[PDB]
Amino acid sequence: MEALGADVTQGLEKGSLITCADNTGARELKVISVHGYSGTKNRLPKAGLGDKITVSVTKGTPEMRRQVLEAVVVRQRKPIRRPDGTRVKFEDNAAVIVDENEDPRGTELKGPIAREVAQRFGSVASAATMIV
Amino acid sequence: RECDYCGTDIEPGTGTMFVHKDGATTHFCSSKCENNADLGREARNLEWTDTAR
Amino acid sequence: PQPSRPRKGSLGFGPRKRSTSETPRFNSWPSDDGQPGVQGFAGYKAGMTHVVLVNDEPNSPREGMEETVPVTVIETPPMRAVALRAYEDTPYGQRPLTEVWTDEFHSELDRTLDVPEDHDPDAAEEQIRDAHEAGDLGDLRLITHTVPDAVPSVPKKKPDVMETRVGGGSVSDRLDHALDIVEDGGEHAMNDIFRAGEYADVAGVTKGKGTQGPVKRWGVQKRKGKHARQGWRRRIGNLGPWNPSRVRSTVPQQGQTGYHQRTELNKRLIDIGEGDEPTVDGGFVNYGEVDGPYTLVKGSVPGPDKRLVRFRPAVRPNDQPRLDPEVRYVSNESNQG
RNA sequence: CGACCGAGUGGCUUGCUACCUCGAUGUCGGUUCCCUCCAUCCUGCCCGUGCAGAAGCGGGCAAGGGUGAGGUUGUUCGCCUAUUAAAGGAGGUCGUGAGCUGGGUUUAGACCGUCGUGAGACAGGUCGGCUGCUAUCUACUGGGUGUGUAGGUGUCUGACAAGAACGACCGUAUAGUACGAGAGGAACUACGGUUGGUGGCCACUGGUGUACCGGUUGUUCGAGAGAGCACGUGCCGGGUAGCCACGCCACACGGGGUAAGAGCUGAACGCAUCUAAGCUCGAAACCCACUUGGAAAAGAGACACCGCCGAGGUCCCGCGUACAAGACGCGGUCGAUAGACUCGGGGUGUGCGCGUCGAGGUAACGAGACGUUAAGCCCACGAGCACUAACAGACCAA
RNA sequence: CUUGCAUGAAUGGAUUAACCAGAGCUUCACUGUCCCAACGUUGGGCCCGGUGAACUGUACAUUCCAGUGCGGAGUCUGGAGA
RNA sequence: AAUUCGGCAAGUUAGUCCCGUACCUUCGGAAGAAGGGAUGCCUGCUCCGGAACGGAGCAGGUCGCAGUGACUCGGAAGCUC
Ligand SMILES: [Cl-]
Ligand SMILES: [Cl-]
Ligand SMILES: [K+]
Ligand SMILES: [Mg+2]
Ligand SMILES: [Mg+2]
Ligand SMILES: [Mg+2]
Ligand SMILES: [Mg+2]
Ligand SMILES: [Mg+2]
Ligand SMILES: [Mg+2]
Ligand SMILES: [Mg+2]
Ligand SMILES: [Mg+2]
Ligand SMILES: [Mg+2]
Ligand SMILES: [Mg+2]
Ligand SMILES: [Mg+2]
Ligand SMILES: [Mg+2]
Ligand SMILES: [Mg+2]
Ligand SMILES: [Mg+2]
Ligand SMILES: [Mg+2]
Ligand SMILES: [Mg+2]
Ligand SMILES: [Mg+2]
Ligand SMILES: [Mg+2]
Ligand SMILES: [Mg+2]
Ligand SMILES: [Mg+2]
Ligand SMILES: [Mg+2]
Ligand SMILES: [Mg+2]
Ligand SMILES: [Mg+2]
Ligand SMILES: [Mg+2]
Ligand code: NA
Ligand code: NA
Ligand code: NA
Ligand code: NA
Ligand code: NA
Ligand code: NA
Ligand code: NA
Ligand code: NA
Ligand code: NA
Ligand code: NA
Ligand code: NA
Ligand code: NA
Ligand code: NA
Ligand code: NA
Ligand code: NA
Ligand code: NA
Repeated sequence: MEALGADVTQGLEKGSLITCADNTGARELKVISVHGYSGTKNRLPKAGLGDKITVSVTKGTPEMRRQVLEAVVVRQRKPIRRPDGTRVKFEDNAAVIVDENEDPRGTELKGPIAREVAQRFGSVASAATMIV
Repeated sequence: RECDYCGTDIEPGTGTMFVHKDGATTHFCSSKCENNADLGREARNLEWTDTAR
Repeated sequence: PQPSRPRKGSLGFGPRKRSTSETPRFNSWPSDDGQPGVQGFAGYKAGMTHVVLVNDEPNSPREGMEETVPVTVIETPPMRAVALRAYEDTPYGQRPLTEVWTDEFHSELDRTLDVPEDHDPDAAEEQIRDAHEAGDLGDLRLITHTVPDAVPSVPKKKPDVMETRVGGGSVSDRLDHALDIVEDGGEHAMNDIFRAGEYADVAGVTKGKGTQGPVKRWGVQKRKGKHARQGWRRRIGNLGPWNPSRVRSTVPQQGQTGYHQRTELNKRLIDIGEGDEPTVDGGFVNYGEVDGPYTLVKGSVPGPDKRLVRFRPAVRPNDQPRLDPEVRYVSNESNQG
């Protein structure tokens, strides 16, 4: 993929429960896999900011629940490093549901976003309320 | 830059930037300031703080 | 079905034993390209800080922008090429033929060497040119030593001797070039060899850590779960199969870790200068105050503070040189905090 | 794609045999850690196609590297999910219990079903049910003391030895191009990043930090002040140095020779023919390149200087860039090696005492608030500084 | 649901509130069980003075790679290394 | 909880007072179900009682990140055999 323009310490694992920052109808999401990743023996597969993950819907509307969909990580508690040395961290862990073409499934995003996510998913960013 | 807590100057190539739920932003100079804030304390009430001084 | 997995550690840096010479010894030299010249210099590790630079990389989407980069500070005072040694080509490899010395020696060179009181700088030189005429001349290298006395932060006054190769134009021309550097008094500086912005190979003897176990030494796992509570916490499962009925040297065991020689490639030189611009408030921890001939190396360097580190022009650079990077800020903040 | 029939190779399954062990070679499955095989799953390079392209299908060379995470089940096996370049198989006493685990098989207790007159049985199920030992030898990982080469100091050489020190992926430009009715849809090359592996480092972020400073509960020292105990910090808050990873730095290209394969010249055989002689190319594979070890390489090495009555060394003393003993490195008054003192640079968070305020209370009394006071206390770092201690001095040696 | 290889009525059948260091499964909370390990504390370990056993011992013994042999060899055979 | 046969080991919760409390049930119980709030010190007081160096409350003031401040001190709910 295109370079993020920042270093990321993955703060999420396979099985992690995170926040779905949108209005698709899904509230809580569970990470199942990370696109393009292949780890090593005994290592629990990891995900972080700017990564595209496969997810299952834990909470939300009856229809959205149990559905296996794709998503993009937008915010994470573990710190990341900007090119100027400064560290940046968020209040929670969140991702936005997305389709085959990387276009947000919902109509609106809930909460802030990392400027770095724009360099990868412009159509997701071009729906952002706040880009920090 | 200047620490949004103690007020001293943040040495370049140093510090952290916490992003709040609403999208607000707080640049910290050191862990000490981060931790005092987490206790619910306010820089103006601490004598060692430039803000307070 | 037992998943596949790469082995613990590398078999290429052994045997993992204590280094014989604390002073590193390069086993490779650059190619003879441009003009003649010495292919290496040395200094003493001081400590680290950070700097702000303008993006030099023409292929970066950020070129021209600010960028924070970590730097290891190294004091690089002038050294002295005290002699010119020549090698001859024989059916058994290269062998030392003869050496050419001087009269001007440092006041404390006698703390290590038995300084020459009677020498013949001509007979030796003659022998070298005769051999060159014969087409048996191998290569040309200068015997160099540092001046620890110049660096106050370093306790030792007793110099560090090392043989550095000289390469360049024609054998004849660099033979002459060498002779000149020596005759003077051998005095030379980092400027004469390196320019800010080039890539160098830094060698050194790492920080010793005495005896250590397999987990640390080889990077093997700790016992997991229930196994970690039985009587074994940091010991590998087995020393090998039933047959072969012997312990193979490839299995991870305990021993000496650190204090080995390593040669780290493609280290970029950020700035060669003098004075006290890079010194830290309160002094570098466990080292002291820097004020004089120094060198700013990108990233880390093998070894602890005070240890002798050697420079050599990168023998296998991955990129092209981008000279004199624009430095906008050198942190002087205290390293205590 | 491929029946029938025919000829084989392996030694993973199963069966047969009864050679070895019954004065015992500890079970299955798993785990950890090391080496290997090729009948190749991916990755390199090739050939054919019912090969337009793109995606395939089949075949050749090839064992460098890789081949991962999970849900049921003790399971091996196998079924299932989401990822992936791919998530290949097999050997090492079905590798591995003087390494671990103990869920299954297969002790003694008990239940159910079937069988039995009954004790009891079952190649049926089920709950419970123990893991001994101070390493003599050999083997390897690391550390020393001697002898050989036959005075010492410093610098090297390189027979050999180890390496995966690197493997792989995504993206951009090429290009919505070549190809194609259209749908769809590449490549050489150049760039940016990710992942797995590897070596080192701590400016930055993070952890620790029973150094340190502060708050506060219970109790004892009459109160106050200042302190002890409460597991080897009572608890709570912050945390320097160092050590660390979750942090940061570095890890080719290119040559040489080949395999499969593509060809040149070319004969036996006037022609043809990549081959028989000769030659041009051509694999992640081989050799070099690069990193690490390496004068005990018995052909036991080379050079320069000092010295053979004196060069150099051990002991001693102050210390660590070093360290389990030993070893290693540095300084020793021709001195800044350690300590004291003073600065500087740091950690806490405003000392005791006094003064004012203080809800109230006749008063006594009074939790607490402001000031004095970036105060008080503290430091595993640096500088200054010979004040103190590196003194006296012993021995070996051509 | 059920055709029960081979359930069934005091060889007791069905069933059940309360009780349980009894067998199986699920959720919230929690966490170094794990990802993936780090630093620290106390007692040992290591060096020194004193005290001072036992297990085991046909012999020889610096081994490695193959082979052979009663088909699972430090000792036989050929090499290699030392 | 991704660990493992299995959450084994460790951890979590915790004292007291007020509010409040499901299915089922042999009507006893289930039940501390669950869930929610409070908690120190200083000042002056009210009520019960003969009184306590007994107990229950009120008003105002006031410090800390934290008032069962250490210690002491349950993790909870459901299904089946
Ligand atoms: Cl996955
Ligand atoms: Cl284990
Ligand atoms: K037997
Ligand atoms: Mg596993
Ligand atoms: Mg045990
Ligand atoms: Mg620091
Ligand atoms: Mg800082
Ligand atoms: Mg045995
Ligand atoms: Mg083959
Ligand atoms: Mg192999
Ligand atoms: Mg076995
Ligand atoms: Mg195996
Ligand atoms: Mg064994
Ligand atoms: Mg055993
Ligand atoms: Mg044992
Ligand atoms: Mg069992
Ligand atoms: Mg069982
Ligand atoms: Mg059982
Ligand atoms: Mg002899
Ligand atoms: Mg104590
Ligand atoms: Mg009856
Ligand atoms: Mg599980
Ligand atoms: Mg598992
Ligand atoms: Mg338990
Ligand atoms: Mg009364
Ligand atoms: Mg408590
Ligand atoms: Mg059952
Ligand atoms: Na034990
Ligand atoms: Na134990
Ligand atoms: Na065994
Ligand atoms: Na056969
Ligand atoms: Na026997
Ligand atoms: Na086993
Ligand atoms: Na291979
Ligand atoms: Na399985
Ligand atoms: Na066996
Ligand atoms: Na076993
Ligand atoms: Na056992
Ligand atoms: Na080649
Ligand atoms: Na020798
Ligand atoms: Na019956
Ligand atoms: Na009982
Ligand atoms: Na722990």
